[PDB]
Amino acid sequence: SEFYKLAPVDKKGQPFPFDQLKGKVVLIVNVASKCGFTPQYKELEALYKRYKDEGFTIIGFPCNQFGGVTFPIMKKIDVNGGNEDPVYKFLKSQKSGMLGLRGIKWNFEKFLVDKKGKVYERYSSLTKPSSLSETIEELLKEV
Repeated sequence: SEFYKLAPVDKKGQPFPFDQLKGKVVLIVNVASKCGFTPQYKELEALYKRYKDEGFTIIGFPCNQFGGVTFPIMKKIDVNGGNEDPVYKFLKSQKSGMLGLRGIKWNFEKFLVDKKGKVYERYSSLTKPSSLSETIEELLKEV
């Protein structure tokens, strides 16, 4: 899949190749570059702690376009516009509404990815990470 070809820059400025994500369920979340969103990070961390050893991870992308965790955090990117990161170009090509805006609307929009690397679904910023647990569980059980 094109998903495993992706290699965004990580927080330390080093390549983070998505091929290491093979056989894993992945939650991709754009994260707030500014402070004041503690409840959101707590819920994500809880999801990660709960499921990480089932073959699950969360890749958090800092972004400043909408103005304390242990899962992978990447270098700050644009999720929208002419400088949109290739990861977000790919994600939106797999999951966007048929009409209207394809772009990310606000902080903490979420994409859930297959164990085979196929994007399962895109969720809005308002849907709480905990609400995705059951969907994560059925993807983890994939044959």
